[PDB]
Amino acid sequence: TVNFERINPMTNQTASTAKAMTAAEARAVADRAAAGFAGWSVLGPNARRAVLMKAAAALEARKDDFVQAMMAEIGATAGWAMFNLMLAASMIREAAALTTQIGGEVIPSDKPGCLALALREPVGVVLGIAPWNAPIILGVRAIAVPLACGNAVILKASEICPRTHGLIIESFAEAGFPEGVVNVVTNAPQDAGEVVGALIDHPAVKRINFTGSTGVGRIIAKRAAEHLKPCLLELGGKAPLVVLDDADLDEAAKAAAFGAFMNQGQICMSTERIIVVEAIAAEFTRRFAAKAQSMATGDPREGKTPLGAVVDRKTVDHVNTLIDDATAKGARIIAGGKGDSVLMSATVVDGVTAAMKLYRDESFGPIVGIIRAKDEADAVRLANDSEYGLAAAVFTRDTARGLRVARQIRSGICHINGPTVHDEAQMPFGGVGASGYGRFGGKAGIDQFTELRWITMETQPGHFPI
Amino acid sequence: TVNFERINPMTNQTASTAKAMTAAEARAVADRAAAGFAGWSVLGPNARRAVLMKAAAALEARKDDFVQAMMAEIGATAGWAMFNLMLAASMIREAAALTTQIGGEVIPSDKPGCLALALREPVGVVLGIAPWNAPIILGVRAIAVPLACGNAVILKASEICPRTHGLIIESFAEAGFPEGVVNVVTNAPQDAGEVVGALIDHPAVKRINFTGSTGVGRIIAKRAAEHLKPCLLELGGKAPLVVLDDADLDEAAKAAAFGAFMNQGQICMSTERIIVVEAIAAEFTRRFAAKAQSMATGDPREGKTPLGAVVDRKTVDHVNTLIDDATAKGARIIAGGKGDSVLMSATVVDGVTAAMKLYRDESFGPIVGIIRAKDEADAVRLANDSEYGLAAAVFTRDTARGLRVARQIRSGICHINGPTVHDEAQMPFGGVGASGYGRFGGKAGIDQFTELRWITMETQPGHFPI
Repeated sequence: TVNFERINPMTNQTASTAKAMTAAEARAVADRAAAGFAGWSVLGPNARRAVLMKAAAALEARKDDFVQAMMAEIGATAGWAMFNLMLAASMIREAAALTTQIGGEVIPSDKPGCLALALREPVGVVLGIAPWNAPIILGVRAIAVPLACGNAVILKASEICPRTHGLIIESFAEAGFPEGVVNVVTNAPQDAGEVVGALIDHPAVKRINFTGSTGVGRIIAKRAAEHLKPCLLELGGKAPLVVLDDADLDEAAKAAAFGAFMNQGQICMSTERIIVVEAIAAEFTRRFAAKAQSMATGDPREGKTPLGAVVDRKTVDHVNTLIDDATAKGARIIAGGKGDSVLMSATVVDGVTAAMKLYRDESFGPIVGIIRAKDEADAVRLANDSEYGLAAAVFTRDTARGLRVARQIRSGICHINGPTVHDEAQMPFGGVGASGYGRFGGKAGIDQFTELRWITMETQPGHFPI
Repeated sequence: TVNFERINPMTNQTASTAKAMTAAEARAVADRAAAGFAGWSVLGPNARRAVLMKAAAALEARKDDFVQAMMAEIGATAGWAMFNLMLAASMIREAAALTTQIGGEVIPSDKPGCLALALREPVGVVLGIAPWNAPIILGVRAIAVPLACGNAVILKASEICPRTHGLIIESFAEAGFPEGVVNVVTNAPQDAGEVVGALIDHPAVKRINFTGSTGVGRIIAKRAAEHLKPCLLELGGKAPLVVLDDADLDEAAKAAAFGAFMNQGQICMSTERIIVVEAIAAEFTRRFAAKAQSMATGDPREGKTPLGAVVDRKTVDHVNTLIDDATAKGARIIAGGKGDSVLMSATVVDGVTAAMKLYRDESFGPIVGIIRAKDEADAVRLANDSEYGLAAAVFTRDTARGLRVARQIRSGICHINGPTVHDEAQMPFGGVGASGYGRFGGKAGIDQFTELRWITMETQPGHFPI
């Protein structure tokens, strides 16, 4: 009996503990999922919908356990935890709504009398690896539509929030899924490679969805290639927000502040780079600096400030390194600055250049860089000067120009006059380049967790050339 | 100036020669494709359709060069070459028909006034690696829908039929595509790893489609994972045809003979395993043996027989080994037999068991093994006793039972009362397991060669929580 612990970042005392599973124990979880698949996969759409609706209600019934777990494990505000619970429950109800919408197509054939079908069928066991930053939302995203598609699931819980992720599986356990359909795997950080490797290698595991860093994503894709397993990879992001000469500067500053500092900038689509054309750069910067200065940081347990704590000291040191590298290379701090605790200030760095680590590196903290563009063509080039391509935004009162710019930006997501932080269960969500491939949400999500099969039936005798 | 050659399997003289490109020359082809992409990607659907229709007519205009090239390079009959030409031209016209059908979706949003789009956009350069067995069909499949989707393409030609594949690109060159939109890469077999590796690593190459062996597919998938590139992998298989107790035995024997021996069994979906329930095994075997015995092999240049030559001596030695092995372990030879030349007989081995090499092996030659099943449940287990899962077929007069069996067979394709050999451009085509993932054809094919983007436009001011 071996456990690992998660230390509370606000108190430095144990927040929670969980089983440090071995590769053998993780394989036995996949064997239980493999055995539960057959029964669950043949259940009708209304019966499947009814179980998923019970899971959403059971998730909402564990509200007190979820708020305590998120606040203790990741240093979240009670508001961020309630937002997580609310939206996670809505995503389960969207997955329940989709069961009668997962079907197929009838395609006309040139073979006389041939009835030809393209059917979307359940695959088997889906492995869902979820991160800690929006833990209920992303733990639920890793398994909801996979379950609605008739698959058994393994939620590979984050070592940063094992209780928050464990509570998702305990909520689903009250809904009445058959035995072995919903499962959890927990592991110590040092065993991640061997435990995740053993699950990817397991013959019953047919689809892998992973949300996390590009570096770990590439390791997962290489391990999956060894057994020809398809992956849905939601990786890093360095979201740019472009401000053109006719942008509503008040609206751009409000959208940029919300996108840069929501959840202390710990979101895959947080605003990392603000690219402003020279014509309005001084005015935008003044408005944005004043807005970032008005957003206070405070103890998340008090619930009185827009910003709470970052996940741990590693983020504090990484953000401080990015600030020191930037200012040593000529950049200027125009809001916030370096911090000595997890209660970090909303920081704005002006004069960010290609020589600085902050221009390219994913900060995952409450820091944003302002980059100067000469004109629209230069702003597009700067927005595209990144290996990443998850979310992006463009601000302009000429929305037709916003569409021309969005078409040139290389990203999976682009919001015209909206913040970079935005997601809805019915929308396809994913990246290009180093941000990965595949999409969660809507019809694209269904395609990721079903097997498309060409099934035909003859109604006449065949006419063979030989 | 370095060339490789292809030797004619019927005469043992040079059939053709082609440039043995280096990794540097292959990268320069990808640079030309990258530069041609922008212009081609913004062309309207009717203008793109008109160019593709000219490509189909230019393909048909080079008929004499295609028939000579296929017969000389792979030992094909003029019939197999004309069939390849006819169907490849039809697939280009299907790709031309799809240009007005590649669009997007408008999805309702919970954000007031937000117009939300899910757009399928051109990706960039598509690398399409095509094999030699149905060289015009597969060479065209590797690029036709990728071109309709507004991408530039690189056809990575087979070293077994470099002139047949080179003629596809010369036909497309007559259609009026912009410069750098259609390209070819040729390489000596020993340079495949370095040339294909250099193209997969190239930043402009955004999608890879590969048709070939499982072993090479796994190498391609790992190389693609290093740069997070999505792949479409069609990796062949060991197609089972199941004959149940109420099957129309005459129809099953005709479909099995056509599927086992078309193109001398050198098709990814050729019938490799016939699984017969004991109730009708003796009668099916008699009918099938009589049918296989009536299918003669002859010199493909004479054009008087249903079977021509196998691609080379390697196949002859491999099929002879499968016969020696099976008959030494108690199998029965009921049609054909061993050969001393590329003109191989249509061979049928009965009483095949898991102790014989013919039970799991991909033969890619004119040989099929008959496996005895106790009943329907045993036949399903035997059909699924393979790492492969591309095509399969089930014969039964009870088509509802055919559907129940097809649902249990693990494959990307299943034909009820049809042969295992069947493809149509509008149908999704691909495998599961060791047969790969992704699908060519229909709407699934379009999704493989487009980038799905979530684009939104606000029509009201935002309401931000911070």
